[PDB]
Amino acid sequence: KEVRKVRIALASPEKIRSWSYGEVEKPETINYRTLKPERDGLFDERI
Amino acid sequence: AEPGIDKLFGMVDSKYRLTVVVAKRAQQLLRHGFKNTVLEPEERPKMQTLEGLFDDPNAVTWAMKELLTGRLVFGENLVPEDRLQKEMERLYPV
Amino acid sequence: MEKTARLLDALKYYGFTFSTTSGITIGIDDAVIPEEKKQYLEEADRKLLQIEQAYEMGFLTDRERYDQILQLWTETTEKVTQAVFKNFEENYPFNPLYVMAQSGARGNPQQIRQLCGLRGLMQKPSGETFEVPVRSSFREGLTVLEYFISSHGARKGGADTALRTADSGYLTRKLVDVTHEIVVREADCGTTNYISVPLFQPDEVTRSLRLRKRADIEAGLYGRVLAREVEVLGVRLEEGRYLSMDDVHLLIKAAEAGEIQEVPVRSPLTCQTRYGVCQKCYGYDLSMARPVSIGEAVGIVAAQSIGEPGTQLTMQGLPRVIELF
Amino acid sequence: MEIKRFGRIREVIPLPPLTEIQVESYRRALQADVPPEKRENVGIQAAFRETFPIEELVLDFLEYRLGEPPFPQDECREKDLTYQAPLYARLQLIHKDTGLIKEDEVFLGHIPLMTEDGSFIINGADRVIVSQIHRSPGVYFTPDPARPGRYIASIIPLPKRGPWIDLEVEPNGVVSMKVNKRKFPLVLLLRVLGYDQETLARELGAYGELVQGLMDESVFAMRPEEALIRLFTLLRPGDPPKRDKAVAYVYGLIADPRRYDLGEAGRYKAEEKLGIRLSGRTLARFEDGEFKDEVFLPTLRYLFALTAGVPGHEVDDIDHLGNRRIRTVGELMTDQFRVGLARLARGVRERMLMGSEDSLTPAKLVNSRPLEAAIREFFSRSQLSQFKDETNPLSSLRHKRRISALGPGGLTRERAGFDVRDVHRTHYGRICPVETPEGANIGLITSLAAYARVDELGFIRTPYRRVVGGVVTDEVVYMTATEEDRYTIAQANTPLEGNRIAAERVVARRKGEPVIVSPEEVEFMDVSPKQVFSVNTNLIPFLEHDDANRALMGSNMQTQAVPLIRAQAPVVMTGLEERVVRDSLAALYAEEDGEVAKVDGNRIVVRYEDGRLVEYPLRRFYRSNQGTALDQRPRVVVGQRVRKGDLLADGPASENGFLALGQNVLVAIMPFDGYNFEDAIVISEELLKRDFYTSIHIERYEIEARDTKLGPERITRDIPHLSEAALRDLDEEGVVRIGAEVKPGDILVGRTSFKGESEPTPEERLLRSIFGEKARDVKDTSLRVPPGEGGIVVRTVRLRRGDPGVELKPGVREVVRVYVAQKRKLQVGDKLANRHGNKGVVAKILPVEDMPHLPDGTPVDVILNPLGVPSRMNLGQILETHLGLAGYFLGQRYISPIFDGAKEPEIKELLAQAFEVYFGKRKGEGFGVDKREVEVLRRAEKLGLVTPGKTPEEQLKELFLQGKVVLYDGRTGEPIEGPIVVGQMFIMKLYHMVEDKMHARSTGPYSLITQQPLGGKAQFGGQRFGEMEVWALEAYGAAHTLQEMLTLKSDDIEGRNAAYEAIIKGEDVPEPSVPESFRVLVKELQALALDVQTLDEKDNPVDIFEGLASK
Amino acid sequence: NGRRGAPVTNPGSDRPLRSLTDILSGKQGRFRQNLLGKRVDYSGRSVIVVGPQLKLHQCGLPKRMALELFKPFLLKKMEEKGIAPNVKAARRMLERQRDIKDEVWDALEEVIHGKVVLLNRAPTLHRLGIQAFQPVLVEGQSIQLHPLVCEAFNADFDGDQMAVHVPLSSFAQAEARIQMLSAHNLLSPASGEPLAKPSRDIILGLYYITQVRKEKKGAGLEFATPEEALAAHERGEVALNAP
Amino acid sequence: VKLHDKHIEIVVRQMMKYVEVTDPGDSRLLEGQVLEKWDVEALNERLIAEGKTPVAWKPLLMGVTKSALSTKSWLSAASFQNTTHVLTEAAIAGKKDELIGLKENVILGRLIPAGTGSDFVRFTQVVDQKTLKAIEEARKEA
Amino acid sequence: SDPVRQYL
DNA sequence: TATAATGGGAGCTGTCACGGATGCA
DNA sequence: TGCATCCGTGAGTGCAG
Ligand SMILES: Nc1ccn([C@@H]2O[C@H](COP(=O)(O)OP(=O)(O)OP(=O)(O)O)C[C@H]2O)c(=O)n1
Ligand SMILES: [Mg+2]
Ligand SMILES: [Mg+2]
Ligand SMILES: [Zn+2]
Repeated sequence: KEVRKVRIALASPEKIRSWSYGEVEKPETINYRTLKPERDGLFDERI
Repeated sequence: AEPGIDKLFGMVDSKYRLTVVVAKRAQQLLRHGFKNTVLEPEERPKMQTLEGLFDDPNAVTWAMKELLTGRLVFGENLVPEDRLQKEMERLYPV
Repeated sequence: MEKTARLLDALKYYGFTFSTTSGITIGIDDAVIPEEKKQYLEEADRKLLQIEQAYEMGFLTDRERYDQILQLWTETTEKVTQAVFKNFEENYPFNPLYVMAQSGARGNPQQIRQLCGLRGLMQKPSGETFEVPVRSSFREGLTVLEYFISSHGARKGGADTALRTADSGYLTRKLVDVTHEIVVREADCGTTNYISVPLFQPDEVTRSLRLRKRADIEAGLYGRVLAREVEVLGVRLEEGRYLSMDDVHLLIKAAEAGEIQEVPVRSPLTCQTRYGVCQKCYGYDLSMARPVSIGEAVGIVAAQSIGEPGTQLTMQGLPRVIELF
Repeated sequence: MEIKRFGRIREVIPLPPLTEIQVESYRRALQADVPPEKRENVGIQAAFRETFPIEELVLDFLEYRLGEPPFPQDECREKDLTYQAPLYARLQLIHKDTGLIKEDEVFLGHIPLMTEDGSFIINGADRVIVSQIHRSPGVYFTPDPARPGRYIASIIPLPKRGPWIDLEVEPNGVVSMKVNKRKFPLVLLLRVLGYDQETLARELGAYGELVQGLMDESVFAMRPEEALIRLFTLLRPGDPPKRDKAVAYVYGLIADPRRYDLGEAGRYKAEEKLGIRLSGRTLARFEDGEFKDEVFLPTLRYLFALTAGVPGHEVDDIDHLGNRRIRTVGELMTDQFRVGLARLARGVRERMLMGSEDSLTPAKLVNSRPLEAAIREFFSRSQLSQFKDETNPLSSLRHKRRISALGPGGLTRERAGFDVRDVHRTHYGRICPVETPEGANIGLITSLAAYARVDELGFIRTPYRRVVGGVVTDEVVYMTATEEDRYTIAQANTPLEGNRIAAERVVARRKGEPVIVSPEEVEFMDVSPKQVFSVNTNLIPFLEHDDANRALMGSNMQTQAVPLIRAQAPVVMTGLEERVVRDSLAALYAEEDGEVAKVDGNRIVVRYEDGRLVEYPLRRFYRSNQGTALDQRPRVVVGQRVRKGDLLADGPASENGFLALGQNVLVAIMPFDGYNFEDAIVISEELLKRDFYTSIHIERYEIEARDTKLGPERITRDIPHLSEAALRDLDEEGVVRIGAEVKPGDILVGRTSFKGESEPTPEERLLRSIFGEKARDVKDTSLRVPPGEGGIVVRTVRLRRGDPGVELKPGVREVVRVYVAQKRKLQVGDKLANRHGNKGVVAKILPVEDMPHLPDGTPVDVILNPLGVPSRMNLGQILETHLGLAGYFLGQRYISPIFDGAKEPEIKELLAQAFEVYFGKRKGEGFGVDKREVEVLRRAEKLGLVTPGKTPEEQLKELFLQGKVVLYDGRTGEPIEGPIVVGQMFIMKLYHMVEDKMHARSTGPYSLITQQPLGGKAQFGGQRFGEMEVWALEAYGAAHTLQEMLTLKSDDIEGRNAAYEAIIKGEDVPEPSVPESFRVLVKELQALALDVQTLDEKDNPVDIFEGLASK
Repeated sequence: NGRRGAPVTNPGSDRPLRSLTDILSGKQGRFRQNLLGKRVDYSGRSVIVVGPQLKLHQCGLPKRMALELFKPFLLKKMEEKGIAPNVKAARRMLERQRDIKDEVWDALEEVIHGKVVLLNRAPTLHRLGIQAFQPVLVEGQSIQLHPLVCEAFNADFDGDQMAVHVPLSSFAQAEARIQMLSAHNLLSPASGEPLAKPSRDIILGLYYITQVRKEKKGAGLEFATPEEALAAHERGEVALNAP
Repeated sequence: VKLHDKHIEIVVRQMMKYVEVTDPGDSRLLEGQVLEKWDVEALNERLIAEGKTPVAWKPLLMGVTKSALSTKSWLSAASFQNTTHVLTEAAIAGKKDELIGLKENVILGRLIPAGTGSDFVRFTQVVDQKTLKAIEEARKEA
Repeated sequence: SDPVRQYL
C-alpha cells in the first residue's frame, strides 16, 4: 500500500518494549581484544 | 531555445502537462526501440557521429518532434493502464 | 521565446565585435575635471565663513552652524556633478566615462563625480558627517587625511553588508516556510470577491488625489484579471481579461482623462481555493507574460521574489520590511 | 636599469623590524639568554613566582633553565616533531615542622621555541600566533542606556584573572554592586574593609544628593568582621558562613593576587585615571589581620562626582586605543603556562597530604604532564595558533603582523557588534584602515600599521616628529592614543624649508579631528604617509587614486601571490619592496665584508675579512604549507667583492632583492569581443611561450604500513592482479623512482593488506576454480594518485621502525612520504590580479597573431576591459600603466611613494621623452606616418583628443602624453577606430587555479549514519544540494528532477544501486523508494519515545522497513 | 543535554555531548542538513569563464568533468560500440589517465547528445541560480557560462565557481529542457520584465554604433540653397554634422 | 526594485490565515481558541446545516514566523524552527500530517504536489493514433 | 539548583 | 580488609530582539 | 488589571576545512 500521511504520538512504555529486541544490561561496547561486540551491551548482535 | 517550443505550450492547458506527456512518450520509445514511433525516416532526428549521421538517441528530442506532428493523443482517462502496456508490447516487442 | 532567443544571441554577437573596434578605453585624461569646479569651490569658502561669522560673532549656535555647513556642501556637490555631465555632453559626448554611464554599461553619476569632481562629505564612525568634505578628486589624489576620514564610511558599510545579509537570508527562509504549500491548484475558485487597485494617491501636499507613479501602477495591475467590466475611452475591457502591459498603459491614460479611479482586479488576497490559489486570482506567469499554468508553485516563487532583492536594501532599510512581515 | 624616485618627504626614521612584535615578545617571556640571577619577573618567570610556593610541608621555587633543542629546525620540520627546548626547574622542599631540605631539578617537559622569522614548528608544520586585541584591564565609566542621567562604573581585570564588577546606582538612591550577576548594596562591602560612616562624608562630603544616600545603618550596626559574614550569605546561598571560610571566599575573589590580577597595564590605567598610586595589581589587601581597601573608594569617588556634574569626570570610549590593548604572543602563551603550573600545584598538595609526610622529594611530588598538555594545547588547537601563511614571503610576514579581536578571552562572532569593527579615530597610525577581510570577520582581524609598535604595557603606539617654535626636530617619539589626543599634530607633507614649516596654513588634527591652524600652534608632525597603512597597503602605488574598497582587495590579494619562476619586481614601486624581502627573512645577505669563495646551485661560501670561511647553504626547492615552492637562488659569482649587507641569494618572489609577486606585462585596455566580459581577462599565448606566470607546486602524499589483527601491512612491489606496465616505475620495495612522471591512476606506493571474513564467498571461490588461480590472501591497498593531480616524483622519505632514529605512533611499522612536483603554466581558469583591486580569471589565450599590436609590430600581453574601472573607482591602475608606458621605452623602473609620489606633469614629462624613442626611431628608419594612423587621427580629432591642424607627429605626441597609442587588430590589420591606453602593469597570479578546483563525481564514498555522499574534493565529494537549491527546483516545478536529487542521487540505497545498474545496462532509471535518511529520522524519534507512523489513506500503518523491525 | 542545568561534557574538554535533540534540531540538525537538502551524486564544481561564442542555450563543460559525471553512460556506450568488451573492463580503462584512448571522447560526445545539465551558482536566491544548458565539451578545466545569464546568477569572472548536476531520468531531462532551459526563461518571475538582456559590453557596443555626431563648426549658418551649402563644406568652413 | 504586488499579497494572505473564537455557539470550541479561518468557515457550514448556532470568530493577524509554526503540517513546522516545542505538542495531540504541502513531501522524498507532480497533470496519457485505434477495435465486441 | 551542594 | 581520617570547586563576562510566562504596586 | 522582568530561541548560501 501507499504512504499518504505521517502520524506522530506518544510511546507507551509497553510500546517501547514492543519495539525492543533486548534489554541493554551492560554498558559495554566491544571487546578490548576481539574488537567484537560484548553480549548484553550496546552492540550485542543477539539483540 | 527548444525547436518549436512556443507552439508546444499552445497544445497544453498548462506547461507542466506538456512536460509529463513528453517524458512519458519519451520513455515509451526508450524501452520499445522506437518501433512505435509515428515519424517517417526523413523526419527522424539524426545525430552526426564521426563516421556518419545516425538516429538521434535522445528519446526526448524525438518525443518533442513527435508531439508537433499531431500524430499523438494527450489527455486523462483514455485507456486502462495495463491494456496499453501490453497492446504496445504486442505491436512492438522488447 | 524561440525568436527572442535568436534575437538575443544576435545582439550578443554584434554588440561584442563593435565594442572592441570602437576604440573605448580609460586613460587618466578622461576624468575631465570641469573647470566650473573652482568657481563653485571658491564660492563655498566665502559662504562658509559667511556662516563662520554668524557664529564667530556669536550670532547663532554650533547646532545651527553644523546644520547649515553641510547643506551648503551637499548642494555644492550637486552643482559640480552637473557641470561634469554638462561639460561631457556639450563638449566630449563620446568620452568613455560619459558613454559608459549614459548607456548603462557601467558607472553612475555619483561614482563618475568622484572620478572627476570632488569626493564629497564623508561619514564619521558615529553616523554624523564630517563638516570637512574631501575636496580632492580620485583623478587629483587624496590627502592621507582625506583618505583616512574616507575609511570609516567604507568599513561601516563593509560591516553593514555582512550583518544585513544574515537578515535578508533569514527573512527569505521565513517567507518560504510560510508560503511553500501555496500552489496553483485549480482553474477558478468562483469567488465573486475582488480588490480595487487605486490609480490615485490621496496626498497631503495638495491632499487632493494625484496620479500614482507609473511603475507602481504597473506593479498593482500588470497581468491581473478584471473581476468586473470596464469601459473607458471607447474600449471595453471585459470581465475575465488578463490585463496586458498595454491594457495597463491604456487605463493610466483613461485615468489621466478622468474616466477611472480604481480598477477591480482578481487578487489572491481573495482567492477561495484551499491550500493554494486558482488561475484567475493569480494572473500571468510573469516569467512568460501569459496566464499561469495550474501547478505553478507560486508561494515559493513569491518568496524568492521578495527575498532576492534584500542585500541590497540600505537604510528604514530592510529592517522596515522585516518589522512589517 | 635606472630607478627614478619621486617624492619630497624626508622620512626621518626607518620602518622598524617588522617581526619585532613576534620575536621581541617571546624572547621577553622566555629570557633563555638572561642569567637567572638577572631575570625579571615578567612572563615565564612571573608564572613561577605566582603559583609558588605550594602550601600545607611547603615546596618552593628556586630557578628554571632552558636547554638547547633536541633537534634543529629542519629536522623537526621533516620528522613531524616540534621545535622545542627542555624545561628544567630547580626546587627545594622544606618541612613545615622539622626543617627538612631536599633539592632536585625536575624536568617539566619541552617548551616550543620561536624561529628567527618569528614563527613556530608544531608537529613539523610552521604556524603563527596571532596577537589578540581585547579591552584592557582598568576601571571604566559608561552612561546607563536606560536612565539618561545615571552611569554604570565597571572594573575589569585581565581575562580569567578576576570577576567583572559593576557599580550601577539604582533608582533607590543607595549604590549597588554586581558580581557573578549577583546584585547587593555596596555599603555592606565598604563595611567589611573597616569603613566608618563619617570617614565617608569625611571623604565624599559633597553630594548630599547621594553621599548622604549611600548610608544605611541597618548595616552600620556591625563591626567589620560582622558584615563580612553578612555578605558570604549573599553570594553562597547554602554554605555555612564560618569566619575561616568567608574570609577565604572574598579574599579569593578580591584581594588574593593569585586569582585576581588586574593587568600590569590595568594598574597604571586606573592609577592615572583615579589619581591614586597602587601597591599591587589587586583591588583589596589583607594586612595586619583585616582588609585594607585600595580601589573601591577611589572608584566610588569618581562615579558619584560624575553623576552630579564635577569637572574631569568623563565617560570613557571603550573602543579608543588607549583603552584597547594587544595580547602579543609571549603574553598569550604565558597565560596558558600559568594554567599548567596551576594544575601541577593542585596535584602536588594532593600528594603532600597523602602518601608519606617525610620520605618525599621535589622529584616525585611533581607530575609534569598537566603542564605539558596545557602548552601542547595552546599550540595545537588554539584559535590563535594558525597554520602559517607562507604562500609567498609577504603572506608569512603579514600573518605575523595580524591582529584578531576573536579568540579565547575575546569576542565570539555573535558577540561582535559594529563599534568593535569600525575604524577608530585612534587607529590612525596604529591599525591599518584598509587591510581587513571582506565578510564576517570584517573589522575583527586587522593589521599592524607599518611604523607602529606595541609597548611594554601592550598598547599600540606610533611615531611623530616634535616641532618646536616652527622648526621640526629629528627627535621622534611614540605615543599611545591617549597622549596623542593632547597635541595638535600637523600632516606628514606640510611643506618645509630645510626644517622650518613654510606654509602659513598647516593641516593638522587635534584629537583626530581635522583642523587648519598656524605653524605656531603646531607641536608634532606625522613621520610619513606610510605610517597610517598596513605593510601590504604600502605596496600599492598611487594608493591615493584608489577607492578604499578596492585598495582592500589589492592589499589582500598580494598575500595570495604565487611565487613565479621568472618573477619580477613591479616597474612601479613604493620603496618598501626591498625591506619586505629583508624582514621576510627569505632572501639571503652578507654578514660582514669579504669576498666570494665558491658559488653553486646548492651553497655559497664567502671568505670574510675576518679570515672566517662562512658557508651559507641554499634552501633549494622546499615545499611550503600551501604547496608553493620556497626556492632560494644565488645572485653572486666567484670572486665577487661584497660589502656588508649586500645580497647573496634571492628568496622566492624576489628579483635582486625587490619583492616580486608577479610579472610586468604589456597591457591593452579595451573590450575584446566578449572575452573581457564582467572582469574576465584575455591573454597572449606569448605569455606561456616565454614562461611568464608559471609556478612550481608540490603535494605531499603520505602512507602508513600498520600491524593488524589480520596480519601486517606490507610495503611491497608485489601487488596481485597487476601488470608489469602498472609497475614499471616502482623500485623493488614498491616506491616510485625519484624522477618519474605520475598521473591519475598511477601507483605511487604498493601496499598489501590481508582479507577479512569475506575470504572468498562461493560466487568468488568458484569463479577462480575456473581460472586455475586460487584465492589470493593479500590485497591491493596501494597509494595511487587522486583525480586531477600528478607530476614528477621529486623525493621519497621512508621511515620504518627497526631502523635507527625512528619510532612512530603505536601499531605502525613503516610510513612512506613521496613529494611530487608540477610545473604550472598559466591556463584558462587561473586567476590574475594587480595591486589595485582589479581581479579576473584568464578567459581566453589568443595566438600572438590575434593580439592587438602597435605599429612597430609589437603585440600586447594582456587585454583588460575598461568596464572594470569606472564603477570600481581604482584609477591608480590607470596611472600605473601610463608611467609604465614611459618606463617601457626609456627602459626605466620608478619608485612612486604613496601619497608622496609621481604626480601628472612629472609623468607626462616622462611620457614625452619616451615618445621620441617610440617614433623618432621611425621617421629616420625610412618610414613616415602610416595611412591607418591618419584615419585614427581623423577620429581622435572629432573626439577632441588632438588639436586640429597639427602634424601627425605633433598629434601622435598629444595622444602619447594621454597614455594612448594607435592599435591594430591583428585579425585584420585595420586600426582600432580609436586610440587605446597601452602600458606596463604589475599583475600577479593568484593561488586560485582551476587545477585545484575542478572536481566531479558520478558516485563515490558515503556517510556512516546518513548514507549520503561525503563532501569536498579530497573525499571525492558530492555537491550539497541545499535548502535554497531545493527551493529553486521547487519554483520551477521540476518534481522528478528534485525527487531524483532527494533519492537516487543521494541516499535511496535501493534505487541508487538500482540506477547505476540501469545506466550501465541501458535501461531507464527506476522509480525511487524512501530515502534511507528519513528512516534515520524515525528511529531517532523512537529513541525519544516518539512513535512516528507512515499511514496509507485508510489510516493503517505502512512498514517502511519491509518487516526488518517487526517481530 | 544542556536543556537543564549543566551540560554533560566528556573528560578533558568543555564540549557538550550531542544529545538526541541536538541531533534533531538546529541548522546542523537532521531536518535542515539531511532532509530538506542532501549532498548529491553526478555533480561537480569548477571555475566559470565567459564564453561569448556560446548560444543562449549552451555552456562549456570540461571533457574530464563530463567523463565522470556521465561515467555510467560512457561505460555502456563504450560497449555498444566496442571500445571495451564489457562494462567492467571499460571502467578500468578510465581509472588510470594513460589508458584513456581517443575514441573514448567521440564515445562521450555520442552519449550526451541532446541532453542538458544544470548549473548552480553561489547563492540560489531565486529559481535561476539554477538553469539548464546543452553542454559542449571543451579542453581545459573551466566551465563556460553564457554572458546573457550572468545577471540572473549574479555571476562575474573575478573567480566565481559553479556547480553542475546531471539529470538522469527521461523525466528529469524532460523537466530541464522544457522548464529550466535558459532560453525559455527570459522574463523575470518577480517583475515580469526581461532578465536575459544586453549588459555591459553588449550595450556599449550598440550605443557606439547608434549614437550620432553633433559637430560644432558650422554652428547653425543660414544657407538658402544646397548648391552652396555643400560648397561651403567643401570650403572647410562648416563641419559635416553641424545643424 | 520593481516587484509585483501579487507576490507580497500571497505572503500577507498567509499572515491572515488564522482566527480567534469569541463565542463557540453550539460547537466544541472555546472562547480564545485560535484556528485556521478555513476550518471555522468550514464547520460554520456544518452548523448552519444542522441549524444550530454558529461560531462567533474574529480576524487574527500573525507575523510570518508564528504563521509558519502554526501550520497544520507538523512536519513542515518542526523542520522550520522551535523543533521540540513543535514536536512535543504534535505528539501529545497525535497529529497526523496529511502531506499537503511541499516540505512535508521533501522530507519524505516523494514527488512534490507541484509542476510535473501536480495531480492536475501527472495522470495524463499519450498514445499514437496507430496504437489508440489498434486497441479500440478488439475491445468493441466481446 | 547545583546537584552537589544539594547532597552536601 | 583494622592508627585516624566525616559538607566541592570553579565561575567568565563586549550581541539582540521577540515572544511568551511569571512576579508585583 | 496593567506592566516590569526572566528565560529560551533565533540569527544567509555554497566551497576550502
Ligand atoms: N558573503 C557573500 C559574498 C559574496 N557572495 C556573492 O558574490 C557576490 C559579490 O560580488 P560583488 O562584486 O561584491 O557584487 P557585484 O554585483 O558583482 O559588484 P559590481 O556591480 O561592481 O560588479 C554577491 C554574491 O552573489 C555572496 O553571495 N555572499
Ligand atoms: Mg564575482
Ligand atoms: Mg562584480
Ligand atoms: Zn481564486
